[PDB]
Amino acid sequence: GHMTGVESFMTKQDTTGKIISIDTSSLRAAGRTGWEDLVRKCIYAFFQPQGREPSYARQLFQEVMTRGTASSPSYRFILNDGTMLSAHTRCKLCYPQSPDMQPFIMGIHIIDREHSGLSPQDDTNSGMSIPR
Amino acid sequence: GTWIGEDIFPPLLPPTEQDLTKLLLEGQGESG
Repeated sequence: GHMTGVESFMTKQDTTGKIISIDTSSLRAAGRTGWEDLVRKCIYAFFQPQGREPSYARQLFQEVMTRGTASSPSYRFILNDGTMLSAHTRCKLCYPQSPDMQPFIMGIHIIDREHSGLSPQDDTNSGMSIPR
Repeated sequence: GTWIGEDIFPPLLPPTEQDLTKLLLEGQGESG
């Protein structure tokens, strides 16, 4: 919790409830590869149907559309590396005032790692041809 | 009036997998 972190991303949906784009600039600051894998996995679960009930995304949609703001619970998922991590999502309705465009839904996804899993492995590159 | 009110579709259908990889790459133009 708190305002301490960085591993996260946001989504942009048009007036059609469709995804127009995604903002993962934050993940880029994490310096940890696989962001795409974590982003897809988290999004897959968020939009995943809860058994006989509708997906979480739907619940937050009607809530953010009727209230203007919604947030889903913390879900857990396994990455390609078998890593088990949980994350949450929140929908926020936004309507353009200056520009003559339509309102869009901003979906923020926060990553939450149960156990500590960020060892000093900042050493993926080094060479390339013939450095100094 | 309000769009999202019913413009976001009550069904809410997620993507497939080609839309996420495309929006995740970003670039607008595609060098090449």
